[PDB]
Amino acid sequence: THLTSLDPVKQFAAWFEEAVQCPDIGEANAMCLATCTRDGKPSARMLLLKGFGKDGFRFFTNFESQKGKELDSNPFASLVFYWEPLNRQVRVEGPVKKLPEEEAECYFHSRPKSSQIGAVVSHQSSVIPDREYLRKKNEELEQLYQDQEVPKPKSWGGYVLYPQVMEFWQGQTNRLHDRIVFRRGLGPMTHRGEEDWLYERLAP
Amino acid sequence: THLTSLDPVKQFAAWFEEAVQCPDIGEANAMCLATCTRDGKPSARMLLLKGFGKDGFRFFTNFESQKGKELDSNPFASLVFYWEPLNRQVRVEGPVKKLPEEEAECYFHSRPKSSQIGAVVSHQSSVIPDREYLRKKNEELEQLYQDQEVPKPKSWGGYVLYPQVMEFWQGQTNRLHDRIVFRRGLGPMTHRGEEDWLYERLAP
Ligand SMILES: Cc1cc2nc3c(=O)[nH]c(=O)nc-3n(C[C@H](O)[C@H](O)[C@H](O)COP(=O)(O)O)c2cc1C
Ligand SMILES: Cc1cc2nc3c(=O)[nH]c(=O)nc-3n(C[C@H](O)[C@H](O)[C@H](O)COP(=O)(O)O)c2cc1C
Repeated sequence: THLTSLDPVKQFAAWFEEAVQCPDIGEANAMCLATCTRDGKPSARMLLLKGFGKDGFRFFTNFESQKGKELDSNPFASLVFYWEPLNRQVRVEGPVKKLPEEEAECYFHSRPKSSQIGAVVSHQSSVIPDREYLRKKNEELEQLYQDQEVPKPKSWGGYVLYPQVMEFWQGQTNRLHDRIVFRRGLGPMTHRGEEDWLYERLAP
Repeated sequence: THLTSLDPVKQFAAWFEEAVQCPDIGEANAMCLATCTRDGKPSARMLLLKGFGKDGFRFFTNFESQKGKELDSNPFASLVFYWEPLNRQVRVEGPVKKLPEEEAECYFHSRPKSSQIGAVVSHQSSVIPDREYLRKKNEELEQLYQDQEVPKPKSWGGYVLYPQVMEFWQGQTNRLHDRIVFRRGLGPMTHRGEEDWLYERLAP
């Protein structure tokens, strides 16, 4: 194996720490979120991990965006972390729950005022006429919210992905990449991890 | 807009060139491929772009892997290119066609012998007992194929994604990210690109 922990959330923590300390990785928490329609049309985009633990992986967005519409209709997702300078990939699959509105509100107000105003101004993924449109509306909302709290948009909040599958991939120069996959659940190549996790090695 | 071309495949080419010339990007052709089951369970993983043009985006894999099973069942995919040092993202969505077997064979034999043997040895995403298993089988196949052509596995080949949607995202320090989305297909904020493409600007 060559693992730090047989709890894959703690293995993730170990790798995440190493990615944060790597000077050649800009945002260690950048990840690709894949969603799809119930009818099976996939979509995917980058966003930032904003909290993780036993309960899973947290991220925030406008619920009226493509990703929010798909998660609300079809609450299953996949994440990919790719840390090229360390030749490492982490894949996560699992169901998603929307975060309580109180938790989203508290998180929203912990962010810089410019980010809060950014969320108000931008109906994420709606059509706009040009660049200047955005700059102008942002400055008008800056005026509106001088010395005042910015309210969280009704359409803004978070989700938590509860992991059911987690794969750790370490690339190798000889092409025989190390892949260790954890799944929640015995064959001779299948092994018991912590809690209800099982793990096995996969061919690259 | 701030674009090089209103054909989004040529816009992609322009950005791809800039990513290749960036010394802080290791593999400019690394991309995240999102697929899903017909029933709407998404999955996603990194792989390499291996050709692109008017017909679309080409990639190669074992058809018996998760991605191959999903594409064969449900031939729709999404790609994400993320070039952190340039603060750029490209998203592509479209249908997939499997490449002709003759084209796959010719491509397979153009690769280094070690890569060809790697494809034979590794039933991608099947379970294996340990690291040494892989090293040993690789060396045995090296013996078998000394001074001899390696046959392409029946289960190995490629796919081409024909783009229907392409988004170009340029991150900005002020958070008002530039997003220009091209779709194949008139509102006042929707514009004609080349061929059957339309484009518009989206809120970040
Ligand atoms: C590094 C990076 C991080 C991002 N983080 C987020 C985020 O944390 N939340 C978010 O809503 N969008 C984020 N985006 C923007 C998304 O790529 C996307 O433009 C947006 O969320 C709309 O996606 P959708 O239309 O597919 O739902 C990020 C983009 C980049 C490049
Ligand atoms: C940078 C990078 C490039 C990769 N390129 C490929 C590839 O080109 N073809 C491929 O089959 N797997 C590639 N992989 C491995 C995939 O991440 C994955 O392990 C494998 O294809 C099996 O995926 P699946 O089980 O989801 O189908 C790559 C991994 C990394 C980190």
